[PDB]
Amino acid sequence: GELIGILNAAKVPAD
Amino acid sequence: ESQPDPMPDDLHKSSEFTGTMGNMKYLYDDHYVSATKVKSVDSFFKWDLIYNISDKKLKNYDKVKTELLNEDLAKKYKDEVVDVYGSNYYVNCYFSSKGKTCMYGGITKHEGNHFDNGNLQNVLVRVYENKRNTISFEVQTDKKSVTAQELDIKARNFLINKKNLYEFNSSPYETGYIKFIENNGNTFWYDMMPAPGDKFDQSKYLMMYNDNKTVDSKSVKIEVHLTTKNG
Amino acid sequence: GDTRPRFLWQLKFECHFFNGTERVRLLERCIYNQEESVRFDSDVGEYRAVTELGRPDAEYWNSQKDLLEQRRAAVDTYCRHNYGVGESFTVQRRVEPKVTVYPSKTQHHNLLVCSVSGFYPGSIEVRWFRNGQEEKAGVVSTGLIQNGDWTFQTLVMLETVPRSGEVYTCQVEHPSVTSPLTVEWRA
Amino acid sequence: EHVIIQAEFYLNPDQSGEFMFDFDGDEIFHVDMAKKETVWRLEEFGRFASFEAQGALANIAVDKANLEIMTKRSNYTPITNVPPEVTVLTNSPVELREPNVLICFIDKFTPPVVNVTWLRNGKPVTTGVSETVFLPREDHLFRKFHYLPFLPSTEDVYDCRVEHWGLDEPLLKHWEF
Repeated sequence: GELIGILNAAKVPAD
Repeated sequence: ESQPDPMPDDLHKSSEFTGTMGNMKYLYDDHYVSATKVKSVDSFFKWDLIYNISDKKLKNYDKVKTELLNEDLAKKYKDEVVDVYGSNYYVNCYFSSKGKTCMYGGITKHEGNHFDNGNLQNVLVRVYENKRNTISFEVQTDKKSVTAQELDIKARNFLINKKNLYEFNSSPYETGYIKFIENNGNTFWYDMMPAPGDKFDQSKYLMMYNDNKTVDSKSVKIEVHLTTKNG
Repeated sequence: GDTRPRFLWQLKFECHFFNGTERVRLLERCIYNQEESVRFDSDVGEYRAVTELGRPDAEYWNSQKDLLEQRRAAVDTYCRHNYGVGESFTVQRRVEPKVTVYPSKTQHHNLLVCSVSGFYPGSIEVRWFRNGQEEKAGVVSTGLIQNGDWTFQTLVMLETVPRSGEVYTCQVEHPSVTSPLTVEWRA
Repeated sequence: EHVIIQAEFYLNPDQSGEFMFDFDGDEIFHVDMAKKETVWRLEEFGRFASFEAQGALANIAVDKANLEIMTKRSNYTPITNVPPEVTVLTNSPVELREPNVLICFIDKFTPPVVNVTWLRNGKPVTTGVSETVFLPREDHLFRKFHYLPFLPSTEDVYDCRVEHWGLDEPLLKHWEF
């Protein structure tokens, strides 16, 4: 069927 | 019991594969992860183990996650000193940790599984084209108990070079499976052709090495059965 | 035993739709254990820390123009897009409710039960009528129950002082049917 | 309104991860992280739509990495166990010998780790049972559903047995005809 789109997870700032 | 040999309807037909056979060739053409005396240093999910194995060749990675069939299996080798050998992939290879590449199974205990002298063990491989033995040869391993994966890989690398098992776009053969025969009569096989469709999913295909199946190098026998579309 | 402390992290992208895809709001939120720390409200246009724990992230994410641009356009490329894809089998999904009326095993007065089950969507309206006229007092509902399988159920009682000949009707209006469903109890 | 939610989480040290889509509180699907494929709540959905499972695996990796950073900067502030509210009901008005289903609602709890077991007269049931994955809540706690198909009778007595770190002891919800 039709494709459900994802939203990419955002990487938080590194330590 | 042992796994029932495949009937034509049981095997993947290259003629039904629209994608690029080169992506299958890629997995077995002088392509593999190898490490000796190492121990997992991390784990993404309960069933996988992460190792610090560097890409000796082109320095394309220094972290390798291998996924196993289940948790118990991963719990088993988590703290063991082991050897690794398998076919890695990068497309859709994910894991956090704390370059990267991924694979499945490929683990063997290192303690007392080698030969005292750098001595390798030969394993017979008989190739059948259209039900007839065309060529026969041997692959080598440094392990007493080795993963089917390792032998398979070595078998196909050979055939890619000597019989063009896989080419950039398509293959000379229509179907092909590699059958393993253990000294206790037990057998099992792997389909060598990609699933039907227009895109080869490397990760999904390699997942079959999931079980980390091992066999006795000295007594195991390999048979590669191929077929040409018309004969 | 296992007494190790746990550390949870949740990421949620909520697409809120009103009047179809007329107005759409995208709420992207991060939650550490049980505390929401950062969020992106499409109505706001940028990330905003919800607690000091999230400050670092809001600041770092808002410094990425490309992230903000894509996020701002997500109400269209993600929300409205996914609504158009799944609308046919979600917004429009419909299963008619099974309605039945019987006296409760409770009880002078006679407690009637209108069982409405196995329906979808969840919005439904059930009323009681004594001789054709709405009953305000005495009515008691269990509330809308979501079964977790794309089905709902509810029970709506009507305490009554039954008089031979009276007709207590349970009425149910629901998206699955044009005209209301009625089930009568004959006193 | 109408709400579509893309919810994901990662739990240390259980290393539990989940990735699902929600519509008005009902699950559209979730990704099997081992088989790396999409599992639709209702079979029919998979025919009307599709989804790139591998993409959830990319997010999950980020989620974990993020978890490790946050854990550390909160000074390893652990989650407070919040015990579940357990309820048991049938899918429809029960009638003797008329096939029905027992729903066990495990709601308002966290962390997303629980042991649920159905009991038929003090003994555990397996046949026909099914369960959902952890479902999101506005308050960020979780909900979950376990089901047991059954044939009503006057003799049988069931229990939805739930274990959770938030509970000092197994919670048994009773249900009989």
